[PDB]
Amino acid sequence: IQRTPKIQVYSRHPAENGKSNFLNCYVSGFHPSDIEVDLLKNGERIEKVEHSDLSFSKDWSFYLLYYTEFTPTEKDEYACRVNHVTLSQPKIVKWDRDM
Amino acid sequence: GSHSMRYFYTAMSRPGRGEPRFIAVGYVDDTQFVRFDSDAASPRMAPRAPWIEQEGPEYWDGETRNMKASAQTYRENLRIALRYYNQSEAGSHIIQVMYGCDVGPDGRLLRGHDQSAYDGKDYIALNEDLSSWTAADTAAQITQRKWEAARVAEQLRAYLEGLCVEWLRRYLENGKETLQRADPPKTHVTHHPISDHEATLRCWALGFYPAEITLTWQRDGEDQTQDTELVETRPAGDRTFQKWAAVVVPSGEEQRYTCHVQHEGLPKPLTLRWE
Amino acid sequence: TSNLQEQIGW
Amino acid sequence: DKPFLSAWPSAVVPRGGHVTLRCHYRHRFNNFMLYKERIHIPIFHGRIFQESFNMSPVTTAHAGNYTCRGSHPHSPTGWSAPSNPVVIMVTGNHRKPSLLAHPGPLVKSGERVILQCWSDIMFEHFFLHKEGISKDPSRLVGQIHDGVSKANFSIGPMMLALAGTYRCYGSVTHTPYQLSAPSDPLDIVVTGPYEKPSLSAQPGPKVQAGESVTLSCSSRSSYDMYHLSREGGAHERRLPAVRKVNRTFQADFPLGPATHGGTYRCFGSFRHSPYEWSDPSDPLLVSV
Repeated sequence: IQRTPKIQVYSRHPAENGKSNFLNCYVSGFHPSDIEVDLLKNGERIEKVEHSDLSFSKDWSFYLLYYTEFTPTEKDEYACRVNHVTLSQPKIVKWDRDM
Repeated sequence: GSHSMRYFYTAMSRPGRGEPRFIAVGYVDDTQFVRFDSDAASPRMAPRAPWIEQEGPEYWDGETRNMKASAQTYRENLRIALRYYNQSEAGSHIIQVMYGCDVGPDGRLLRGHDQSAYDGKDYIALNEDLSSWTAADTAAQITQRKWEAARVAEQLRAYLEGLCVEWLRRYLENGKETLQRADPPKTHVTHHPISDHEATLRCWALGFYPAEITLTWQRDGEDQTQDTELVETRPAGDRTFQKWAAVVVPSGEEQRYTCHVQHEGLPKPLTLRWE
Repeated sequence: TSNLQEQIGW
Repeated sequence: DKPFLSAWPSAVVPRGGHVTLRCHYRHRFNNFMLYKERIHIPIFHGRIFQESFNMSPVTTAHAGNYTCRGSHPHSPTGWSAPSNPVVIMVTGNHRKPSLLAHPGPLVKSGERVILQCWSDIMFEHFFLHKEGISKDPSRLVGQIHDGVSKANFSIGPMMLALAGTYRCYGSVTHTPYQLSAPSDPLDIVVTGPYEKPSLSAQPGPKVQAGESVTLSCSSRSSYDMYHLSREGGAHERRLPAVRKVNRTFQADFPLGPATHGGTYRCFGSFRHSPYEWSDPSDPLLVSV
């Protein structure tokens, strides 16, 4: 009994270059609860990332929100990196302002 | 309208990785208001919504005390489940619990809940009558015999009818301005070419509360359910929510398509279109 | 407020 | 960067037994060095454990206060911060102490019990340990009065987490991690809130020699087993419960030949939970 996480990477507000915002990585539909989640800036791990308290859906699958305050630019590439038992290798989901 | 209060418990064994961990979270509808984590240096029930922060020291001490006893009960429950299922003492296992109440517009009890799981599958659940149980397997059938023999449903029913409804009511008055004032979504349609013959139309709903919402795409007034891509409602991180709906459309046909938004903060549904 | 823990478990 | 140091199956271990130290660091049971309570002096001349460290057969030399440091390559030091401390206690080094429950081993749910540890040997400390995997013992200084050393462990509010088999140990002054042989085991049982069964005698409680007497334990609650206890407990008897036509769950305890009789009580219990019993039935006096 194992369920692979669904991943969404997005911003709190519509992105505008040079304007302060929040980068979110929402992980859901996973089981068991142990999960590794990293927010990346140009392939390097952002240090000040926080997460929501562990909770779950009616189907018992877990959900967590990972976030950090950030300033988008044209030059910088943001991504979320997730590892879980159901994953042989870490999954990278790039931030796309249009999604 | 109708409202709900829920407590969610996760108890997890992890041999050789740490001691058994107990995490409790409390919700009023879609808003988390409290937490407890047995892994903190000094564990306490702690506020997670600003509207609960002014509860006196007697509320925090009483909640901390109950959470410490619950962590102790669930640690033992993990141990008994291993004997029930004839499992090795080396594996990692999880118990989940969800309980609480649903009230109507008046503030009167609509439905009580008390559901458990072992390793992500249903284990035992309290029935709607709040006086009988549904056991999913032969192991949960042992728990049922013990709970019937100890009259557990009776204590649960008294909580769900009394304290659960009364406390939910107090919390709704505490946070009246965020819990009971529906925040309408900020909406817009974006356009994204895929090829020279097709393009993507994306309808956005941002900053809304509660999480409940309906986004649909219509082509000349027919519902495009079969061809609409609907992303899961996600948290914005500020107690509001976000959602989008996308449709693939033939180039030069964008005018035929309308996005329709339904949310409780909207007096009438919205019709949007790209230009 | 959370349900007062039962002296009884699984 | 703090590793998680643990001992398996137990940190309280007999001489000749076995215990494994594991150092969990950076999502792995990776390489580590061990230290004794001397944060910069790695034991076994700076041995790097490539895996879990298995101490088998256990000797008194293994007893002690340990911390580990996991391999942290690119950090200034090639090693992590110190882990949580794990105290390995090695048993079987002195004559065993005695262990007694006050007022007795059957404890009503929500109530308290005193576990008294005592010895003729002058022990500095006493240790109380519940049987199980990864169980932490409690410690008390040994009190001294009229040639005996003793300690009173207060257990409660009684619940299933506190029910089980208990053993107690003494330690002498200069060897704190070296424990005595364990005391005789004590089974602490939690009674209630499960509904009391009904206790009856067949054909009745009045009998004379050569005549049989059977004690029937019964309830409408689905108990899997029944426990028959005689006032001044020499040994409790146990039998499986059988469902009857009228939906009662019952067990028949035949009293053997030339039974002395006395005052009896019975308790129901459930599969896989032997230290958790119902409320006691009303007493039954059996006459001979």
